Amino acid sequence: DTEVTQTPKHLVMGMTNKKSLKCEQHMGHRAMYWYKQKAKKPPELMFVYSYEKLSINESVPSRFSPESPNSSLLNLHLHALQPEDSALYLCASSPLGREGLNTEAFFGQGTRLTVVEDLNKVFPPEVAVFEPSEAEISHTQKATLVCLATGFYPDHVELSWWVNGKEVHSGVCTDPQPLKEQPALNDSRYALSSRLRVSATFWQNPRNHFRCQVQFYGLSENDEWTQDRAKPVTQIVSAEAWGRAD
Amino acid sequence: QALSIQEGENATMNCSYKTSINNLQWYRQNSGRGLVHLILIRSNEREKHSGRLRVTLDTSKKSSSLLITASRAADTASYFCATAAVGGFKTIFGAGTRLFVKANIQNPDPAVYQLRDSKSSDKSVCLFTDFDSQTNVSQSKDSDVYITDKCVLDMRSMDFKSNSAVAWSNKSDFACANAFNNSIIPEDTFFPSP
Ligand SMILES: [Cl-]
Ligand SMILES: [Cl-]
Ligand SMILES: [Cl-]
Ligand code: NA
Repeated sequence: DTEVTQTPKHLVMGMTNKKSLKCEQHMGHRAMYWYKQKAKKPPELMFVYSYEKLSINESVPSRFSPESPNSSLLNLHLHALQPEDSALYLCASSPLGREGLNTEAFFGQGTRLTVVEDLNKVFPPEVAVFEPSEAEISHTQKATLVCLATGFYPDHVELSWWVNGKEVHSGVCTDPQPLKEQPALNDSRYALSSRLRVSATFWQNPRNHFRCQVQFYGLSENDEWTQDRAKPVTQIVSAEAWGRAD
Repeated sequence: QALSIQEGENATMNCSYKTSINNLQWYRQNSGRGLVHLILIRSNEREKHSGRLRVTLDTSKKSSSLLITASRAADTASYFCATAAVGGFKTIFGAGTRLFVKANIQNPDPAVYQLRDSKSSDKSVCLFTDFDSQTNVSQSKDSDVYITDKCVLDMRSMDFKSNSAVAWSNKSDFACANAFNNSIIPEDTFFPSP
């Protein structure tokens, strides 16, 4: 995918947690970068590190305390964030060359960060799988299964289909964007759908098992929880359907 | 800054910058592949070729154009200009352009199907599928009814692409038979006898 290794892909945090965004490259590049990106805007430069020098473009650098133990690492140390710091955080590196002309940048996968003011608003998804229509099978000899992940907040889910124990990408379409379940509220919970379409012959076999699994990113162990309901930790939520003979 | 074309047509996007530069570079961003460097042109060059891409640079009034010939569905993305100074300390992105490339559907077969109820769910679920890329799916106009946008699905096993949207509700008056009626439904939409 990329030679710039950035973790985690997703992160949910409260206003008092401390967490590191890790970024590593072994290409010998001589400059590394952090950008942040708000939805539907260009990446905005935060920090550059190159030849022992941290350059600061971020207005509140103490919230991010970048550190580079060596030229292969540029990590962010998050502390005391505000909800407006929710953004995509993108690490990059550039080879520069020997006289600094090679300024093309190679990016990592980014960290999608949501900062939540009230951790009691965090909810994992409910997940359900719906079996194909027999009428679709009769008309097309194809079978579309649907997975719905609903009621989750914030919007940090990764949905995958697993057929007889192995992940499947062919024949899958997952919504690019989630739906707001109440589009008129700022803290609305979200829903996401996915389709898996297979030949009718594959679906019509009771020994074939179809699982939709959703990785939800939520609270970590260093997040305090005092509510009666179960702590909404980062977790997998699953649902499964078995094939149905003709 | 939004451009929508049919698959195979050309895509031309523009950008401008405010300062002196050593070079300008175009980037592509989507969730499929992330933020990717496309092409780099120096401030002493006027045009560059690489594959289906050609970039122009007009330093005279600080503008650049990116042209993609023979666009394919995969080109759907946000495109951004970055300008860079020698030494790497001022590599800065400007305003982007969102590019949508609609893929042609060779065998349309628009239909609305009701999926089977899940024993673990109170929802009824409807599928609008196999419509051509000229069809737009309208959002839900009712509170407890949810309708997704269209999703393009590639059945690589059969070299078969299809569009689909999903609608669902747990309300007793929800019906697949008219779930999608706020959309313009193709007159040849199939509503199979159950
Ligand atoms: Cl050195
Ligand atoms: Cl160093
Ligand atoms: Cl509670
Ligand atoms: Na079409």
